[PDB]
Amino acid sequence: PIELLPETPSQTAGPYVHIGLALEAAGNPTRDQEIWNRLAKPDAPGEHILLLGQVYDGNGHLVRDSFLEVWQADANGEYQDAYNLENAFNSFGRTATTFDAGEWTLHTVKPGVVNNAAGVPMAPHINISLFARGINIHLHTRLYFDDEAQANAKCPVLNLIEQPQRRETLIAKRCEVDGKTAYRFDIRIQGEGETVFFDF
Amino acid sequence: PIELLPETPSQTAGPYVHIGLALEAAGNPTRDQEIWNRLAKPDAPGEHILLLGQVYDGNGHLVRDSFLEVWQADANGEYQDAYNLENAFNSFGRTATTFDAGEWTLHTVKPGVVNNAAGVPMAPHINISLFARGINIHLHTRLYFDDEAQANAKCPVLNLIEQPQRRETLIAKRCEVDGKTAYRFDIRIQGEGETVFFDF
Amino acid sequence: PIELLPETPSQTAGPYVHIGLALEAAGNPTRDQEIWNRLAKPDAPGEHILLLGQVYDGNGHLVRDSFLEVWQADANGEYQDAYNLENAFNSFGRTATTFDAGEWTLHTVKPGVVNNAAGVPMAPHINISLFARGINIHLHTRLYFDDEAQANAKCPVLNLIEQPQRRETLIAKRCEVDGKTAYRFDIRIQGEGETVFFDF
Amino acid sequence: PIELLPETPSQTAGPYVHIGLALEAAGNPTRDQEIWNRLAKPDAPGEHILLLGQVYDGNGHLVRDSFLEVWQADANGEYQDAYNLENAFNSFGRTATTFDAGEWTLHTVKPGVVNNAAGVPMAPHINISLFARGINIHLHTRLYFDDEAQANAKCPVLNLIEQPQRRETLIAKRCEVDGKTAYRFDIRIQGEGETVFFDF
Amino acid sequence: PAQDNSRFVIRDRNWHPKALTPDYKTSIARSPRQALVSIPQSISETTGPNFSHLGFGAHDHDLLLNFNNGGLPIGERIIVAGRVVDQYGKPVPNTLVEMWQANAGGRYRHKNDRYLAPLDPNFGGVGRCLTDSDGYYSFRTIKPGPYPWRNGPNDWRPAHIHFGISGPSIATKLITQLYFEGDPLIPMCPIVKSIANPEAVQQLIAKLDMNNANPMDCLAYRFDIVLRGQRKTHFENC
Amino acid sequence: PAQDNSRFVIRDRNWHPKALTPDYKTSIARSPRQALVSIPQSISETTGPNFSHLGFGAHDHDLLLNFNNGGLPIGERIIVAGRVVDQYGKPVPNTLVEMWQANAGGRYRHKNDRYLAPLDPNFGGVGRCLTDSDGYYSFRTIKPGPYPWRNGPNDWRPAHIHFGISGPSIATKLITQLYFEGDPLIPMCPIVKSIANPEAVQQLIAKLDMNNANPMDCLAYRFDIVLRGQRKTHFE
Amino acid sequence: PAQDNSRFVIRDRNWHPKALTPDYKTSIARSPRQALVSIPQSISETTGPNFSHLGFGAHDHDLLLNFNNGGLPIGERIIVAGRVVDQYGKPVPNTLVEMWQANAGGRYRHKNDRYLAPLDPNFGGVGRCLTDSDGYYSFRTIKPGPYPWRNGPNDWRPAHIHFGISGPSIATKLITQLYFEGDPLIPMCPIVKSIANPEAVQQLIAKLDMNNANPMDCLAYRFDIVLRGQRKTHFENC
Ligand SMILES: Oc1ccc(F)cc1O
Ligand SMILES: Oc1ccc(F)cc1O
Ligand SMILES: Oc1ccc(F)cc1O
Ligand SMILES: Oc1ccc(F)cc1O
Ligand SMILES: Oc1ccc(F)cc1O
Ligand SMILES: Oc1ccc(F)cc1O
Ligand SMILES: Oc1ccc(F)cc1O
Ligand SMILES: Oc1ccc(F)cc1O
Ligand SMILES: Oc1ccc(F)cc1O
Ligand SMILES: Oc1ccc(F)cc1O
Ligand SMILES: Oc1ccc(F)cc1O
Ligand SMILES: Oc1ccc(F)cc1O
Ligand SMILES: Oc1ccc(F)cc1O
Ligand SMILES: Oc1ccc(F)cc1O
Ligand SMILES: Oc1ccc(F)cc1O
Ligand SMILES: Oc1ccc(F)cc1O
Ligand SMILES: Oc1ccc(F)cc1O
Ligand SMILES: Oc1ccc(F)cc1O
Ligand SMILES: [Cl-]
Ligand SMILES: [Cl-]
Ligand SMILES: [Fe+3]
Ligand SMILES: [Fe+3]
Ligand SMILES: [Fe+3]
Ligand SMILES: [Fe+3]
Ligand code: NA
Ligand code: NA
Repeated sequence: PIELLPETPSQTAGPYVHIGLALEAAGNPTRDQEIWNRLAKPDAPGEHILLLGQVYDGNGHLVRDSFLEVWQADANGEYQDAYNLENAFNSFGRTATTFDAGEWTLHTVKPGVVNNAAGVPMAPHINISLFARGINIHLHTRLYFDDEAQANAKCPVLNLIEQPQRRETLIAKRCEVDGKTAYRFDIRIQGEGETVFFDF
Repeated sequence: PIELLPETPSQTAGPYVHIGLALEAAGNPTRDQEIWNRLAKPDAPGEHILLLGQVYDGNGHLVRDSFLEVWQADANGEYQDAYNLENAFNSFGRTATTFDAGEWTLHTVKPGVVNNAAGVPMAPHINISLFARGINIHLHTRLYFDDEAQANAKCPVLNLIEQPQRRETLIAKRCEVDGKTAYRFDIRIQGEGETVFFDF
Repeated sequence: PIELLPETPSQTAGPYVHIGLALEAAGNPTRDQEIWNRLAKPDAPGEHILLLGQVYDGNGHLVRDSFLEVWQADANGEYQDAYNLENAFNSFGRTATTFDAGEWTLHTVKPGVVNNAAGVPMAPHINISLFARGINIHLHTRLYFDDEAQANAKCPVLNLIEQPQRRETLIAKRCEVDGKTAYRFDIRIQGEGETVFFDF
Repeated sequence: PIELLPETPSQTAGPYVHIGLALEAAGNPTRDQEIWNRLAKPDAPGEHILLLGQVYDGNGHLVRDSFLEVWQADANGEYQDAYNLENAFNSFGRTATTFDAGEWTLHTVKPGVVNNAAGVPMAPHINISLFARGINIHLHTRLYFDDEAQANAKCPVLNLIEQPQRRETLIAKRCEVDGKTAYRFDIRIQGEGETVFFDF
Repeated sequence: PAQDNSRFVIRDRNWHPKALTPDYKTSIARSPRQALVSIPQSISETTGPNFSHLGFGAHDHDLLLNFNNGGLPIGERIIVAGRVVDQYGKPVPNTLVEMWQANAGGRYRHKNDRYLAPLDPNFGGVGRCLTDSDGYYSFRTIKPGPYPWRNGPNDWRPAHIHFGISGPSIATKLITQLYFEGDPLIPMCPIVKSIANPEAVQQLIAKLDMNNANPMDCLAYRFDIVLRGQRKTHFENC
Repeated sequence: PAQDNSRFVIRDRNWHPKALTPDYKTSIARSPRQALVSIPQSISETTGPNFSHLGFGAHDHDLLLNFNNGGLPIGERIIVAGRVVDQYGKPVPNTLVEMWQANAGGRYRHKNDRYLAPLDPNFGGVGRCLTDSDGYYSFRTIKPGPYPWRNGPNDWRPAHIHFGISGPSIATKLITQLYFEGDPLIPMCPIVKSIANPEAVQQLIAKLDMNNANPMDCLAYRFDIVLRGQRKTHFE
Repeated sequence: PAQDNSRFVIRDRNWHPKALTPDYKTSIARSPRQALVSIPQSISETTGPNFSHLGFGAHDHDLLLNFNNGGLPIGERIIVAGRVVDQYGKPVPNTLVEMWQANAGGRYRHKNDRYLAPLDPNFGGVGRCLTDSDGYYSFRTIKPGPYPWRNGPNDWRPAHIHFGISGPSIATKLITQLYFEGDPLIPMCPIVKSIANPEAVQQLIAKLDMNNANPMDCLAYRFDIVLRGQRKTHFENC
């Protein structure tokens, strides 16, 4: 068969991932411009939301050194790929769990609906890649929203998960953090309530 | 790199381990001198204690053919390597679980404090090696005491266990058995409450 | 390690090198345009100079079939790479030793100062490549001028020659030839007074 | 044939040999006890002498980074092998050329006569090993004395040198340094007047 | 905004390390036990950030100068350079390459590093750059030292530099580790050996590159990176 | 206004012939005995002549017509063609390639050649051209004959053509010799064997190139030339 | 005093580097052109200094502590250890082993080192010790960096430590260089290649020795040294 060049193989981001990608969290000085967890300037269009979560290992213990990359459509359902700290909205961001509480946060807007390749609307979602010490190749998941139940039930991606109970692992819970609209999205890497992870 | 002679590889002690190392439990006559479960004659210095425990497999069932070897300091925190059935105290002994009840017992004294190689005091402990049918290489653990909370909190070995919840698995429970001070130390080889095992 | 394509290896220019690169000296007709030994037309800016020299082998005998290529800055210390027989000055030329006398000549201007890559001024110099029968790969040297003692003393190339006595081998001797300023630069390939040759 | 383990191969001592073996000369602090160039306390038995020399390469230039080890009998013809800074006399020492003048010095006594293995007396001599940048394996030589002409003419080691003219290269010249008895022993590694070097 | 105009060759997850590699002890509890759910590529997966407009500092790619507290870091001066291509051999231009590493003694500048070896007051250990229009990147740094870690009782990471590469989409994003030609620690490392195929491990080993060295100054190592092959869609929906 | 904006990969002087190769007798007295002195590259070394506006005659690259005295030269008609690239595989466009050779019988048109074989009145033995914008050059000539020479008592040069290539700087300038595929004289020649590594000698052997031949007219040989790798400065 | 009681196996001077090795440029003018003159062994050659009574400082063998100006040197912490035996395999006890090296960045603490790489204020670069009664020695140090030198235009020494070993006589005294397992600079170095036989070069390459490492602390390398075989005289003079 036809064989291409092989992809460079993944390795763990390791415990000190923050040195390279989360400088403040490492305990270090930061550079003039950093890629971080505020996707939306306060006047960006759409509904401003906080996202937060914790990450659990197979023993039920917090993964306090995890690093997350996120990619989402803006409120109008458009992916803004020209990354710039001066943009009103970036579709891309990064966040990391605090070492004390094991909690990550992201400041963004609720994404608009985008269609899949066959033209079928997907429910509003945030694409997440999870990296950490002990994770040899990053885990892909999606964060969907519990107040989009009608959309979620018809999502052609959620519908590829055979068991409805597993679909529930991808639905963030609406809540309030300091009085502001928020959604909590905990990830369970392994075991009871294990979060769905994707390959594509 | 430099490669030495390879160590002779381990194999399971198997179900009939008692033939060799626990003659009475096999149903067999014993020799004049046996190495067994009474580390302290009644007159030895220190707090005299009974130790007992059961061993559980991954399905929560008793491991009735367990064989345990123990190594501990005397009451003054000194290891006594000159093994002799005349001694008032020996630092080494052997025990086994009974085939009906699955319980092992030891008669000893509470060990004194011994420093690690860097000079830091370790909490009172008994070193245990666990052998059985289905165990390919013996498992190392330590038995600490729930009435030494302050010392356990500062033990530099216990502090190498990353999760506090796992440290609890090495703490034996003080009780009374026939008016005498005892400690129960159960070992769970696998699953919920899995006992910490060491490599060194 | 990383290995690139190998360079095509050198070979001697051989005794009949003049067929290709010095047509008149071979006894042959020349073409309309030839690359030869007059780098400066009479009207070019700078001090006009005649250069001449002989080439000696290891037994002190003349190398009568030497071919020399030269590369030098104009009087303002600029290298002129656009070769054209119309130019008042070209930075490049070629010469050869005559078969009877063994002497080569060049007609040029004294080059101006040019800085090395670290910004340090080099003394005025002409870069020379020497080719001949019995020379398997050409020899690189530099011709400096005895009336630039202060500059020669501080040249960062000359100062890479560990022994002062060897530096003297690269200093051409000012004289007069038919009332005109000249410099003699003899090259000794081998033995006593052996000319410094460079690798770069 | 019988082949033993191969000797570890030599390599050059390199330009920075002084770091390890001539600390002061490197420009560095010295340790409490150093192996150096004063073989004799002032009251040691025998005739106290200064030795000095320079070392020349094949181009007649000073080898300013050479390092020499010496081994000689005491005045009574005895080799004192128990090295100690408190000895009246050490048979062993080390010296190195100064970088400015290229000159080494040694303070010692004239050695007494020792016999070769066949019982034949050797002329008074100092065994020298010469090390330096560019010397891949150290060069062995002997320093004999020009005021021992009768002894030198009968030396069974000098007599192994086929040519009398080469024997002359090993004879140090008596002189006076600051009014004190001295012998100068220059070494020519290569070329005209090349010093005899030994294999044994 | 971004458009769905391409597809990315499916990953070989037996070429990459698997999730559960128990000799690397932390992977046991941080690996899923359920199968990954495969999904088709959509615009969500075939697009990603481009960092052309990120503001880079002058020394962001130069670890010899980007943590300057009075002098130069102590250590083996090296250029680390190479090309980012996809599996079809096509250069990946204007892509973000990030790296992070320990200092010459194997100490990380990170609050959680308990190793005794000292910090270097002139070394931070992070760099970033964008590949050029032909896919090439380069960094200047010091060669990191190996360093001991609490896995087995005497485990040591080989000298290594952590790399992150964005590529054209979130589908292509990769974190990996560069190792150094001839390092005898490489075949002993349980993190290296998370990769089951030794030919795959070979792809992570940077080669000494004398042609790229600066004489009297610094050595150089070449590390080329291959991201997932990108192709146009064909015969879809129709 | 030539500028210092590149560096050239350091030469491998065990790939090239060394200076002292005593079986090639004339090298004994014409080789240095002191080591070369290494120096860093400066604008003096990293620049050189560009010959784009040297005036070439119509036939400068065609030895069958550039010495025309009323007929064609006698001998094996051949095209000699190839590419000039650097060690990174980059083409070297607009560079000067010069060549010289003996005639079909091994006779050079040079006053110092004492070999008895006759001159060919319609053959001179010199050519020159510039590589094109993709790095390719081509000459038309006759295959030179082998040459006896006073080295050992029965030494013969294999058939060969001398080549000079300027390249982008004086640092890249090279003189070399082309030899012809299969010539049994090649492994016997002390000039060839000045190159210690037989894999380096292989790089000098031109291959018969039937694809570039003109049927019923001339054969062709391919000779590719690799000059030193050129790269930008970095971290200087 | 010393007595003549032994003979030493003749050196193989095609196993050792020869004097004239022109790729190592400085050897051209510092090599003899006349043959060495062979002489029989006498007491002058078969005796030499014993250093049992030399006063060693407490840290003389420990380069991590013997140039202490306020902290630890920066670099890869290593033990360098091994055994000194003769060609018959017999241990050489109570013999002086000296070593010297550059710091982690390839800078020597020597006035004549023109390399730009910085000095380490806590690293000197010299050590010494005596082999024990069984022939074993050991040092603690940091792994030296490679460093560039003016031979060819882009020549770099592999990482190396200079060793001097006295042995039982002046006939056995040796200076040599230790190199490190897997270093890709080794086959490129004209000083290494002064040794014509690559099997001889193998003897200078120290092997990674994990069995001798201190976990969470330092790696270890093993370097065994073989001096000339010593035997009793037999059938002499008679
Ligand atoms: O189709 C579904 C979508 C989301 C969810 F939580 C459950 C479902 O059955
Ligand atoms: O440090 C500890 C020690 C023993 C225990 F049971 C819990 C702990 O947190
Ligand atoms: O530095 C020098 C330059 C030229 C010369 F002839 C002698 C020198 O000592
Ligand atoms: O036998 C000799 C000894 C020393 C010397 F200088 C010359 C000789 O001929
Ligand atoms: O997903 C799995 C992968 C490997 C394994 F042994 C068990 C699993 O559940
Ligand atoms: O193309 C596909 C790939 C994976 C999947 F589960 C469904 C698809 O339609
Ligand atoms: O802000 C930083 C800049 C450069 C570096 F290597 C580390 C930092 O924390
Ligand atoms: O999976 C492996 C990868 C590299 C290696 F050297 C050994 C392995 O078992
Ligand atoms: O940007 C791209 C889009 C489609 C493709 F096949 C390759 C690309 O590099
Ligand atoms: O002086 C020399 C002697 C022998 C050799 F191979 C090269 C030299 O430069
Ligand atoms: O500074 C230098 C000196 C000599 C050399 F060959 C190269 C250099 O970079
Ligand atoms: O002027 C010439 C022209 C062509 C040739 F082959 C030789 C010459 O001497
Ligand atoms: O150096 C050589 C080159 C080519 C060959 F065929 C033999 C040799 O000895
Ligand atoms: O002693 C010598 C060794 C090698 C050589 F080429 C010439 C010599 O004179
Ligand atoms: O044994 C001997 C060895 C070398 C020599 F020149 C003479 C000898 O008698
Ligand atoms: O006196 C010294 C002591 C230790 C060292 F590494 C270097 C010195 O110069
Ligand atoms: O003499 C040599 C020694 C080691 C090596 F790798 C190559 C050599 O030519
Ligand atoms: O001291 C010694 C004397 C003679 C011998 F053969 C071996 C020795 O180690
Ligand atoms: Cl925040
Ligand atoms: Cl003195
Ligand atoms: Fe790491
Ligand atoms: Fe059995
Ligand atoms: Fe010819
Ligand atoms: Fe060195
Ligand atoms: Na594993
Ligand atoms: Na050599």
